[PDB]
Amino acid sequence: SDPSSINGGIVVAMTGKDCVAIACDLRLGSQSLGVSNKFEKIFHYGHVFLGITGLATDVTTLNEMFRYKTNLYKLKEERAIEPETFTQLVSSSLYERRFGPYFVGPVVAGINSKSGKPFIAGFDLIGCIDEAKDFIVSGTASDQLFGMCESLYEPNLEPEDLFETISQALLNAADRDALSGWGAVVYIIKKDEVVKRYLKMRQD
Amino acid sequence: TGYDLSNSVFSPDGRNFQVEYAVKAVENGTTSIGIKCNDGVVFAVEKLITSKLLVPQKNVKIQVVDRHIGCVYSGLIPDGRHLVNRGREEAASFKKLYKTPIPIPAFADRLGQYVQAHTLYNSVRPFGVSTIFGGVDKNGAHLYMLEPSGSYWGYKGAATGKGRQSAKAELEKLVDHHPEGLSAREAVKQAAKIIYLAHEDNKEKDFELEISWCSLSETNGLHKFVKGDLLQEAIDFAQKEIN
Amino acid sequence: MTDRYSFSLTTFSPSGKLGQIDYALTAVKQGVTSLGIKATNGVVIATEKKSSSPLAMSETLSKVSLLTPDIGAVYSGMGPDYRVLVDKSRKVAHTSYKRIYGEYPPTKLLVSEVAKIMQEATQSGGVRPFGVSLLIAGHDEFNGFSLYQVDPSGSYFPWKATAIGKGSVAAKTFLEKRWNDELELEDAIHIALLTLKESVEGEFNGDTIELAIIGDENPDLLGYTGIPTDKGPRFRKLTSQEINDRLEAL
Amino acid sequence: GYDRHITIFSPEGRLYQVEYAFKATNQTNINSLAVRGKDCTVVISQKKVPDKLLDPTTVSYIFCISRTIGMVVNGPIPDARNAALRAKAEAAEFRYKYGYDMPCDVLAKRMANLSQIYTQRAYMRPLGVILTFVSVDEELGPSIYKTDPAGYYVGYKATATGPKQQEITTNLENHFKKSKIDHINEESWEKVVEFAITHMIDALGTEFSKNDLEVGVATKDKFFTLSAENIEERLVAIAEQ
Amino acid sequence: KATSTGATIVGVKFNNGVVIAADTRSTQGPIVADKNCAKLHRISPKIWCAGAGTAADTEAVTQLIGSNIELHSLYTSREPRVVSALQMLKQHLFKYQGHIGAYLIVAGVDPTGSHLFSIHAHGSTDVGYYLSLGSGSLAAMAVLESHWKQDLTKEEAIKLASDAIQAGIWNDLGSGSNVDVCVMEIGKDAEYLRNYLTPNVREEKQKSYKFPRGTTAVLKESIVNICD
Amino acid sequence: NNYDGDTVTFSPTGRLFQVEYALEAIKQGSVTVGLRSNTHAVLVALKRNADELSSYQKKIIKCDEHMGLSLAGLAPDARVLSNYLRQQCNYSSLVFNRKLAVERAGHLLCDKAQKNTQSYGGRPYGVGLLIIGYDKSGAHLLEFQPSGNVTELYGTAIGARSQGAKTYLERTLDTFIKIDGNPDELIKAGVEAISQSLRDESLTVDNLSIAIVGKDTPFTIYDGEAVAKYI
Amino acid sequence: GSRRYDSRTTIFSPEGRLYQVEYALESISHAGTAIGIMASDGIVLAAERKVTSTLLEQDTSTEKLYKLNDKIAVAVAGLTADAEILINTARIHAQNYLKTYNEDIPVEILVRRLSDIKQGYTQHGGLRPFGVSFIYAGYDDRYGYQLYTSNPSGNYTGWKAISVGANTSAAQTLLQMDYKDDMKVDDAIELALKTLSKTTDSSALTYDRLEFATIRKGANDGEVYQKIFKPQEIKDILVKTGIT
Amino acid sequence: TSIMAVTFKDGVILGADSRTTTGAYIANRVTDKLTRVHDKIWCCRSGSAADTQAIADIVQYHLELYTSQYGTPSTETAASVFKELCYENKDNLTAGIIVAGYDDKNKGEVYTIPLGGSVHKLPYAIAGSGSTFIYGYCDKNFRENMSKEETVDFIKHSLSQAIKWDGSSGGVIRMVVLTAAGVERLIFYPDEYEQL
Amino acid sequence: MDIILGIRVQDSVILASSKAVTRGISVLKDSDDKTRQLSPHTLMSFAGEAGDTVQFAEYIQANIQLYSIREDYELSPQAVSSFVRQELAKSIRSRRPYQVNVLIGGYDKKKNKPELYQIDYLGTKVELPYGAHGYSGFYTFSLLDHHYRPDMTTEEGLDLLKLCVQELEKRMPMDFKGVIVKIVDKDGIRQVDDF
Ligand SMILES: [Cl-]
Ligand SMILES: [Mg+2]
Ligand SMILES: [Mg+2]
Ligand SMILES: [Mg+2]
Ligand SMILES: [Mg+2]
Repeated sequence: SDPSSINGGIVVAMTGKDCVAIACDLRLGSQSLGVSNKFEKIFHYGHVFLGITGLATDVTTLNEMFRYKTNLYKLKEERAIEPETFTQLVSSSLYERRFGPYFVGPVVAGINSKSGKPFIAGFDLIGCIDEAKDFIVSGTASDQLFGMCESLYEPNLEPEDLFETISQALLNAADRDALSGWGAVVYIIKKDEVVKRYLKMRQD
Repeated sequence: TGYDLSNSVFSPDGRNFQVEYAVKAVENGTTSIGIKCNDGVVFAVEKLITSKLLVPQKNVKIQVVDRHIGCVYSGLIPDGRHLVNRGREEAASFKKLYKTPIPIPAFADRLGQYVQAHTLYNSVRPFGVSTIFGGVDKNGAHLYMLEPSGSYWGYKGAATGKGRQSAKAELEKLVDHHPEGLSAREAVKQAAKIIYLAHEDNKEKDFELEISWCSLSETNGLHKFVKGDLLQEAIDFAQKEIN
Repeated sequence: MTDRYSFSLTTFSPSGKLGQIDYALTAVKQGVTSLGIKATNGVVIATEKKSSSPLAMSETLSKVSLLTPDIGAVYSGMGPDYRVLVDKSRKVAHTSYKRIYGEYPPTKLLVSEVAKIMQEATQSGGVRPFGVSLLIAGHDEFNGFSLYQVDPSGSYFPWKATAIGKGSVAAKTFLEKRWNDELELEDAIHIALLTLKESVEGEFNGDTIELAIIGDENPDLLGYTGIPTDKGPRFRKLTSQEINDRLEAL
Repeated sequence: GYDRHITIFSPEGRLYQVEYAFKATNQTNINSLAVRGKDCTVVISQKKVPDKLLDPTTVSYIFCISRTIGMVVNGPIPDARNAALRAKAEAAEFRYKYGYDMPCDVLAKRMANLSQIYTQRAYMRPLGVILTFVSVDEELGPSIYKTDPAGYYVGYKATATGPKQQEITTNLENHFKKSKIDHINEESWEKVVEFAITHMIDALGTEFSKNDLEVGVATKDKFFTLSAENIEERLVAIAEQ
Repeated sequence: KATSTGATIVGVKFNNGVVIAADTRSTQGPIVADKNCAKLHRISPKIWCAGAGTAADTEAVTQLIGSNIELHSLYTSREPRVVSALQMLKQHLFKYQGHIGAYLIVAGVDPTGSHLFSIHAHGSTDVGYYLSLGSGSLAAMAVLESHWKQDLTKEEAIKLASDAIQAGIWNDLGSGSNVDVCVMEIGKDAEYLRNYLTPNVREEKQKSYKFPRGTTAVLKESIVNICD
Repeated sequence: NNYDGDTVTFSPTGRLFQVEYALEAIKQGSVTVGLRSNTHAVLVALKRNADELSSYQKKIIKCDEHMGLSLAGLAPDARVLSNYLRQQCNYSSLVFNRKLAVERAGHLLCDKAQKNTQSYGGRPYGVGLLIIGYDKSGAHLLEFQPSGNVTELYGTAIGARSQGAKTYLERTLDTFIKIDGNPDELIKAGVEAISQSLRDESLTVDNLSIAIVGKDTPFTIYDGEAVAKYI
Repeated sequence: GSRRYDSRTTIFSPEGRLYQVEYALESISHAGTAIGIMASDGIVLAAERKVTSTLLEQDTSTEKLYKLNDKIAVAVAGLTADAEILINTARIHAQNYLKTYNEDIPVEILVRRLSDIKQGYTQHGGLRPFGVSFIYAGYDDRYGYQLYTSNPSGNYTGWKAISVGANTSAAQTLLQMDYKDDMKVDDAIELALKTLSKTTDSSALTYDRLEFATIRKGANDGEVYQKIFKPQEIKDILVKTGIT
Repeated sequence: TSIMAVTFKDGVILGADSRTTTGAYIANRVTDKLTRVHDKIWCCRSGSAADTQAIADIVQYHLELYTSQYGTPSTETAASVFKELCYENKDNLTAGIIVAGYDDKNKGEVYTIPLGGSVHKLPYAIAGSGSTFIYGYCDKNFRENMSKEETVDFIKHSLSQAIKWDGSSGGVIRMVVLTAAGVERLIFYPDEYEQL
Repeated sequence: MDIILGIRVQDSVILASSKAVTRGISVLKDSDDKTRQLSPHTLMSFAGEAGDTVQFAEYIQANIQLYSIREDYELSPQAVSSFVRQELAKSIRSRRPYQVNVLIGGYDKKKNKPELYQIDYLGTKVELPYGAHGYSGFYTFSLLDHHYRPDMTTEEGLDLLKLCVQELEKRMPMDFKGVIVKIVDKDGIRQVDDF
């Protein structure tokens, strides 16, 4: 009945030293029924990464919408959109549906190509921006993620240390949520290289 | 040239020839007048009897707006009716919102802005009427005259139509000979005379006289038609003066 | 009533000319000279304040206008047409960009929006083209400093330096001899003042010349402190005194 | 030659309908003048009542737009009242939306923008009027802003409009060339009105009675027009020195 | 499920201007989403706006009016007035009959002087020398009612404002973390004092949770293509 | 000449040529006569056929139980205007339980015709109408012109050669106004009136159309052998 | 009323021609020449800027060659402002298609859409047509490399080599003379520049008067790359082909 | 809320408390409920604060535009504009407004516009939640053609009792006096009126 | 409507759909074909609210047939499934949403691969080796999870499908009157007339 917990799933993003990480589980379900273990929730437009939790039809729709918009942006601007700018575009787009919203919990992650500064941001379903320095969480196990991140996180982690931190945050949060899990992906993002890692986890 | 073929076009003079041509239709119409008296206004009009078959006293020309304003016009009669219909809508919406009956200067601008609006576009034709109107409000009596251009002013006496020059001269005598003012009953008599005198420009056919008035003492500030004995008295006074 | 002119008033003649656009350009040609020069660390735009009467206060008439904190505009041609275009340009910078991306548009894209408005007056029903050419100077993070010309047709071109209006042919020749890719902003202002003097008949001073720059960020003009990333507008209109100071070193 | 009938460009880049609207401006054969004091803005205009049947109290080309703003018009009365009604509506709306009184220069700009539209849109004709707005603005002080059929507007130290504007303008120019200040250095508005009337008399070379003039005065927080008797008191003071 | 944060927001008038302050906790239900958000916003250079209620509505409404205020300032060639922002905000909010859950304290300076207003989601406005909003408004107002006086100095008003915010921080569960302050004095630039007080610093953890490298089991690695 | 291209253009002498040309269509139309007494009002209309195989174009239209008209000019325009009258008569009865006064009906027709004379795109109506009725103030006869001018009369005629009938009615005025409580004699006067407008042709049984309304007489149209009595 | 001033932009002549379309084509014949040449391993777009100035900022300037998406580009001949209106509409259509089907829009479908928009202005609305002729260079996985042209009538056709703008008669004859089916991109680059060099109304063909682009599968492996040539890169290819 | 308007010999006086509540919390203890729609036409507001402010702002706009065109409006005209807004939008409004004004021709006039959007011209009017407790007192103590000082005392005593019994009313008693002499604001503090 | 199953094997997609149509109290039909051919190599089965199911399916069919004629080209199964998803995603925020769940079984002639897409009435799309809608998956997925192989033949797919239907017939309370089975492969669409 509650649109934000029909399909399940989680996204988490973290900042490190000259790097950002964004991660998500792979589950899509119809309440108790597991439907897909390959439903990735992180997308990218150039060097800007977007994770989206919530109602899966809206996750797909918004990805298609932001691909649409960032493609036109690039043609007109003659450059790739930056994380700060894209964050405002997501916020604007969500608030235009103020009284008929997309039931989602988006998360932006990326590094500004000119300043080199790591950037993350979160949103409620209606466009309110949470621009945290440390970490952003979203999904049906957000409480669990907040608990994991608050204790595990420390600032200025090196890319390969940040990978371990965010992975353990996701995995152990997901294992305490019925509607999350069934696989996981972690993106480690540096100024001009991005590594994607699929994690081994329990499949119940 | 070609500046006179379309409404709202400025000629090289800065003139709107279509409005000036509308005036020609007004000048072609029958004589109508207005006289501002001590506590009100009197309206009178010449009605040409084209044929014996016209039913006497039936084809009424003067029109009431709300209950306190009278309107009379010369030129294209249908255009005048259209303007009065608008005026009645304006007066109704004013009273609806502000409770009080529309003041005469307020009403004058409502007609004025409407007529002026028909000189702004080539998709409409200017009004082929000059309208003499007025009545009594909280500040007293008011008499106005409104032209095809939308131009209007307040008047002591007003005249339009074919015999306007004759009428104006008569009105000017009354203004000079009565600086203190004219009574409502005097104004009715004088109105009858002036229409009879102005009928010399339309001497071919005989006519019917029609008079109305709004007066604070005589009609309680309401517009009423001059009928029966009072009308006959004015006709007699008029007939006596022309002989 | 209703606007019953739903057909184009600008149309192709047998020779392929769009008459109303050509005539709009003729009106621009009669207009007072305005110019723009791009330097390495800034842009300058300038024009003459041709006062219609000495009783008129020409400071109340702004020929050089701020469009965004980092973009400014000047014109040649019909002043009223320019004024309404500035109003539309300011608004479209918000409605079609800042309210979407949370930042001001880059110069080229604002120019593109203004150009689109001018193009539509060339094709839409019951309207004439705008009788102005615009010179738009601006800065943004990824494109740096830039200068654009926009014509009545809606066509726009980027310039290193140019002039429009009355004495544009002579002024452009003057600019060709002086311009190089190593000019500092003060050098461009100096050249602007030299160029503009040739097309001006009467008085030539800070009260008869309007001049603005796109240069360094002005934190003193921001109006507030506390946010490190906000450093103030790059558009700055030179004062009457600031112009006169540079007219002594002329 | 339909480029002369509607507001489209001629081959010379001209708008003839705008130029002919400027000519309609002088159809009333009335001259107006505006000047600024220290605390006030004064506007005077000729008043001609050529018909004895007219009620002279209703013959006016000065309008009270808002409490603070006054407007004199040079041109035919129908277009004048059209502009007056619109200016009143715009000023009232402004106060409702933005919570403060519409400034004189802002109203002028707004009416100038509306005029500009008539010069670009074919279905609307220009109004054959020149509008001179006056006030004592709470930020800018005494203000004179004038609008014309081209959609042009600008602030003035002083200004004149009508068939004999040039004579009045030069007269005013010569005075401000002497004084070297942007206003009439006078405390009371009464004396600023006296200055205005005196310099119109000098420029036009005609004497005025109380019924030959029309006067509007703007002070802080109100604009008002003078009665015939107020003007008479002014004329007496002028004659007595 | 939209953000509605707990907050303590206050506004205090003084000698030559006005000051506003706020806490820095953003809540999601009982969960603290952001431990250092910025609740003080700009409408114009010298007009600032503290917001509470539905977080998305406060930000959105402050930015929209701020945008229209900038265009209005450019159109009129005048610095924007607080009453303009007030009138535009309340007419917007009233049109939506409270469905835009924005509750604001507006404060600033302009040519007319210094001003302090509050706006409620349904479109009502109030005037005052001292005001408070948010879940910690009662805690803050208790302090304001105890210590406020007429003719406050700049330094006194900052002290009173931050003391009112602190009352909310400690006693209201919706409010916490730091104290932001913005001072708007007449004839001067407005000074935003981000994290003016930081009395809630996280203590050193008893243990480091840095994992040995290789702890997490991995199924697949792959290089992602971000370039064209 | 240069000023007759549309209804929105005055001539230099202040004339509206499109309206005048619409008036000309009435003059080409077949003659119809209207006259009344104090108890009854009568319409008489000479119907026109296309040829000997064709029917005779109907001229008289009923608008209500107490009101109707006859037409001369463009028949489709009469259908539009008579339909409008039917609606207005009907609105008055339904909303106010009130029979529409004939004079008010004339005012409504005037205003409807006027709007077509002051706007671009439209055209004036090309038909003249003679409206008869019996209301709370007795019998009435109206003449409608598509200029908008509506006139209340004792008697009149419109169409080709209508001047002959109009002169006759002007002579007979004092006689026919007194024909009270005698429908047949009032119709006789109308049939004699319309006869003053005939040339070459005479009134036959499918040529003549008569209508009557009065004190205790609903608006009824007589055609065919019902008018043989009056031939 | 208003009818008096109506030019009637959408009427046939007695000969059955559309006046405004014909006159718009006359306008386009004075625009700078644009040339498209299709090869087996890619497409070349070459176009001449109109009598330029030394003060024109060339490296940031674009009047001829525009990107519609990653696979499709256009060369413009006519009113640049009119072209940009249509270009933005085309860019939106491409994205609409991509959102709907999750596949890049086939070249012809985009071309047909833009051409239908042009057609509408010749049949209804009473507005003047767009004074623009496009050369569309594009790639999709159905037909591979494709060249199209459209003009103000809304009519479009496919080509192996084509020119629009000024001196098309001379240009088309030269292309028809030297074009062969087994031609390669590097050969097509040379043909395009040689054709412009001969047909130009200027005294000599230099880098500052040209815009140049290639669509190649010279993108590493099974994909397509668009290359809008920089001023220095146009200068180099002019030296390479032996024109300067 | 406790509001009233009373006509007297020299014109009319409007009175009001200053308490604005959200449930049992006093959101504003120094509210100004006496609002100016024209120079000498004021009103007292009760009901939804958002609604009555919105209505008052619209009326002020209407009377400002009226004045520019037709000169000073009557109090009846102002009441009519209020009524038009309240009646036509009765489904979406909770507003109880007392309109008070001074003309030179009509002198002091009071109109009350209750919830339904009807109008009632009265010698004096009371409204708001606190008014219920003073119907008895006001009816017994009101006289026509009182002096300024008597009317101030009548309003002060009346609103004192309304405040005493009504929890939704309190703070200061504000008053606005409308006469030919001009517009005078008065304020009375708790220590003054509580001992009455 | 009730049970609709799909399974993608090595070289084909197999769709199984129940034959029963029940209007409350009575089973009105026991031979209903809950499927539409969208293009020669694309088949769509459907289940949901009465009336809306067929109305939606035929509306989609008409649109794909229109595209096929306009372009003289068959859209890929992926492209068709995306078009269908958008229509359902559009529909869910309409005045009255289509209450329709679909399976799209297609053979991509370009890639030479079978493809099965599962889309619910919200516009929730997933590409799967096997899928279902409603309660069908609850009974059948444990069997499919166990036996499914990506290299299965069409005959093995049909045998695994029979086991699924047998489990449905055993444990489901409703009598769905058997299933109509259709196969989509490189040669197009055909119906298994004995099942
Ligand atoms: Cl404007
Ligand atoms: Mg789990
Ligand atoms: Mg499980
Ligand atoms: Mg025009
Ligand atoms: Mg109490």
